Amino acid sequence: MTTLEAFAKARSEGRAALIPYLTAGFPSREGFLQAVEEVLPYADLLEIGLPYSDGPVIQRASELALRKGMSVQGALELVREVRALTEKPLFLMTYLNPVLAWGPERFFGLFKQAGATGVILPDLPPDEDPGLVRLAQEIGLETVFLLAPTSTDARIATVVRHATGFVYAVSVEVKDLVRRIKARTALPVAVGFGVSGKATAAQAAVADGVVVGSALVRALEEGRSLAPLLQEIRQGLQRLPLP
Repeated sequence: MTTLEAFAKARSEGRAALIPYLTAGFPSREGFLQAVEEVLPYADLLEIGLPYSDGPVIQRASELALRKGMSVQGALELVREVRALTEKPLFLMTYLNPVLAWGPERFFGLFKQAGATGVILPDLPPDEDPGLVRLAQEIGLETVFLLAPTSTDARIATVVRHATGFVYAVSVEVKDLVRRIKARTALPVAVGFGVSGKATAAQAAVADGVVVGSALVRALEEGRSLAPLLQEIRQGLQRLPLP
């Protein structure tokens, strides 16, 4: 199930893909693995975050995961164990600092080896280091880059020529942003707008995919079942002159 196939399946079913995002090792290593099991039935693709020292909800999750010993090596084994559970696309979200510490070629090589389909690099404007981007892609990883509501048409054009797998629009109104990105690329467009239930999901349903991250941190923090929450979101992702 390639990334493209995952998005296509959701579209053929008349819904935006649901992309759970879980921070590796949060609330604990075992807690993370159990969360993975609970969200898989709702996942078209899965995002796994690599905890890093430097919104507040995700920062909280990364903080605790780190306090409990999560590391790059710990995340690599977790990616392997998640890959053993599913054939679905798995994307590792990581800031650049840890990648530079391990060495890009080694870092990307290890995660590709571990079973990752690609990486999401939030703090790397692809146009600023195409060499690094090509390195990850040559290794076999899809590379997702970010766009924000402030992105000009030129910056959308610039980012979509480096992104593979999908492009991610984050608002740390959805229809307008999705329209402007889709006008410049056929790549699937995923959005992150703090979706937490049916109503908010319905507003984001226009996107090819919707990431659910902060809402899961809260559910995990409060010790609540994840299925009810994801079910409400799934139901909202199902699709129905101005001056």
